[PDB]
Amino acid sequence: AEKRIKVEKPVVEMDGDEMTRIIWQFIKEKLILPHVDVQLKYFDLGLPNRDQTNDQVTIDSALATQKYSVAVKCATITPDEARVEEFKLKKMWKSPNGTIRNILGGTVFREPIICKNIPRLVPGWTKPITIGRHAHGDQYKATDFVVDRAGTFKLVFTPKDGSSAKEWEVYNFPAGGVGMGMYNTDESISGFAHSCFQYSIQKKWPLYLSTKNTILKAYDGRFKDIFQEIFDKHYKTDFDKNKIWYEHRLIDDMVAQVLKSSGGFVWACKNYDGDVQSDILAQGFGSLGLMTSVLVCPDGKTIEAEAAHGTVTRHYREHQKGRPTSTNPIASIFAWTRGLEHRGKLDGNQDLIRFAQTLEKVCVQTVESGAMTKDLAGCIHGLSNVKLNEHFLNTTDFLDTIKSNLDRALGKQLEHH
Amino acid sequence: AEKRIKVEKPVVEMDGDEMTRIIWQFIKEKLILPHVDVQLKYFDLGLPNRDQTNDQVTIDSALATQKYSVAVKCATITPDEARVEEFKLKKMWKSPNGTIRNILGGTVFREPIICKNIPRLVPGWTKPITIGRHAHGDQYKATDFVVDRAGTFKLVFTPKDGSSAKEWEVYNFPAGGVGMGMYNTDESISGFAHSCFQYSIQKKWPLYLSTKNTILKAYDGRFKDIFQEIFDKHYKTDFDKNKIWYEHRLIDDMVAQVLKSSGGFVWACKNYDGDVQSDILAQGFGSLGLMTSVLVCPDGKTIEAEAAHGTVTRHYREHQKGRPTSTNPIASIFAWTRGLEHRGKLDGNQDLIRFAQTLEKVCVQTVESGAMTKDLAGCIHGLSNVKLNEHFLNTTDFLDTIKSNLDRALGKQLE
Ligand SMILES: [Mg+2]
Ligand SMILES: [Mg+2]
Repeated sequence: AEKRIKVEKPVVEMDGDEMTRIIWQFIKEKLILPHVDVQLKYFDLGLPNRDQTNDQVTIDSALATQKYSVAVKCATITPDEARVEEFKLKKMWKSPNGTIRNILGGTVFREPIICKNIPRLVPGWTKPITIGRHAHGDQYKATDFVVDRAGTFKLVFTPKDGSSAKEWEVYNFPAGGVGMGMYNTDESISGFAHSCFQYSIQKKWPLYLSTKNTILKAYDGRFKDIFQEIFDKHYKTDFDKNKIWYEHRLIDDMVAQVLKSSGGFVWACKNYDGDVQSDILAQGFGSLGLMTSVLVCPDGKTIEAEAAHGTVTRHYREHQKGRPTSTNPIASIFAWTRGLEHRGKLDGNQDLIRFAQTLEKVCVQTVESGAMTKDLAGCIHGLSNVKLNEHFLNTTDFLDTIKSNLDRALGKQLEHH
Repeated sequence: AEKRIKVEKPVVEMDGDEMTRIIWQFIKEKLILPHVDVQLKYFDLGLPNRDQTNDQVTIDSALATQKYSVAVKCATITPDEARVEEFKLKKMWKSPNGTIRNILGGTVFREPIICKNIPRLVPGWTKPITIGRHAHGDQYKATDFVVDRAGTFKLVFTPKDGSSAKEWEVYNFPAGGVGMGMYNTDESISGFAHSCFQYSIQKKWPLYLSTKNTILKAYDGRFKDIFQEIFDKHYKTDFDKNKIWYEHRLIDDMVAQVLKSSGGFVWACKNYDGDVQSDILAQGFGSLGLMTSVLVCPDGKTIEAEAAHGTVTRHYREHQKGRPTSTNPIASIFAWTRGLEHRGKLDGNQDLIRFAQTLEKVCVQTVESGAMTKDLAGCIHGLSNVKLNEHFLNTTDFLDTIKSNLDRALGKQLE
């Protein structure tokens, strides 16, 4: 290609774990840095460094993302019991996404990456669906415990001004059990709502906020109340103007509608439902690998693009020994592209935005032309009916095909001006 | 059946609301009692009577279910803001299904009804899938509240044996917000697990418990642990004998893995997940109306077979104005059959069991042959390519067709 595109402001990079960390490197080397001059603020969120720093690098990386307004994040391991044994960890550390999302706040938007030849497990979904997952609070900022004896679990609220304290007896445990408490601010639900309406306007689509307000009257009612209050006060005229609507729905009614519908709408979820229902969407549209994830913070400027799927552990065992693999890198690629795309919007850099979009176009077209990794070929032909270099190809070979197609596609650009 | 089938012990009947209430008494009058002599213990759980009794009749029906060990429940209204204006209720009463499940406890087993002519929205699922929803606790017995000003929200556990009281600060509120707290006992999780393992063995299918124990390490971890403890102590040897397995899984891995698979397993969900994921299975397998729902208590004897779908109001307004409707009653019929089928198995009554099966086989065959309601027609032809008395029948007509086919099927049996 020509001279590299000069990016004025920096971009935070959060490095990942095991096999997603290796393809992360090959993406920077072959696709990003050859075409883009960018100042990269590095943070290693790999599990070894998190252990060494005591999960402090996770906090510092989030604070850096607040400062420079853009981050890109590779996939990381949230450690279980076996991982503490393997990595010799001093503590079973909490989810780094949880720590970051709590600090930044806002709304995780998730939508599928549409490859026209990839078959859908849900034939009904002709148009694409976007989830707006609430990034803060609920189960991901909870306080849970085990009860080993008889006792009285209660909630207590002590006002700051000094008026008398309120109390609620949750349960008198007769013997052993478990208990937990969670929360959410009005502020975070407001910023969550603003994000979902504004995205619903920009997309020219309707919005649906699912809750379970019939059971949790005070808690889930506050979601429905704040959404309806903001809709009718700010975006009522704009939805009517654009031939679209906002509605609430019951969560168990909603998941039936979605599976039955043709699609083509925004779907606002609470924190927990966003996690569960977005992995249904992804898999229904074709594959877990084909999905984006962009945490849009309430301030309007800040984002954290990231790899949707988890780390590929079994494929990492092969790369240690020096053997080939076939791991789909497209999620990691799109995390980079959406990071640069938003970097460009913030600075008015038109070349950077068009580069990002061109790379997204290429990744799709490459798969559409029958060049793909094993997991995507398994969607088409069946998982045990595919040969090496015939139906699918290796991970670095697939990246080399994208590298090649990117240069070709960038060749058709500028030459016609 | 010139003489009816006698039933030694009683059955509890919980009457419902609006349109299902109408088709409930249709089923009682012309489908059940003509062929079965069964002493029913009537409890009206309609919303007007629940207001009359301060939701006490709801409790009374549960205590009756404990005594006689079988219940059948029509669909009821969980009232919202709009219902308190309409019915002029004194208080916005809580869910009667919530109140009953809390008192009885156990595992709500939900599985689809397979009609071969109905298409599935998930082509992958060749074989059927049974969810085992946990009946008790979690969000359904939660204390939740709104926060109007700044303050410190904390939890407190005060041991009864006089040991040290523990406290956890949850959050220090700057502005307003919301907070809640919930619980679950170890005994509830045991009976839940046992019920799931016994059903998984009797089906000869593998079991999968799903949790989010990476995040809620203590709470969801307790489920993972108790299931695994009970498996290895009691059931591992019988699972191995029938070529089946138990496995834990992460919830967001499970929902992907289920949709990808071709079914044929038992899926043990927690209380909240079972509510949501059962509607995905139902809708995906064909339609919300083609779903059974049987609460199976920890003791093994007691059950409560309920109507899965809600009491759809759209159609009830047409009925009140004289016009015909097209609601699917098959759910409500299966509530009866599964009640009677269990009533028969408890008492050793082979005739009652055969009858219950015959009616289920009739409901399926009736749809498979061609006769069906509007919503089941819409699954095949689409919702706006359907003709009244061509592609579908009325609610009244459909029930008379089932009554006819039941009588002819029963009339063929005696030979
Ligand atoms: Mg996930
Ligand atoms: Mg439900």
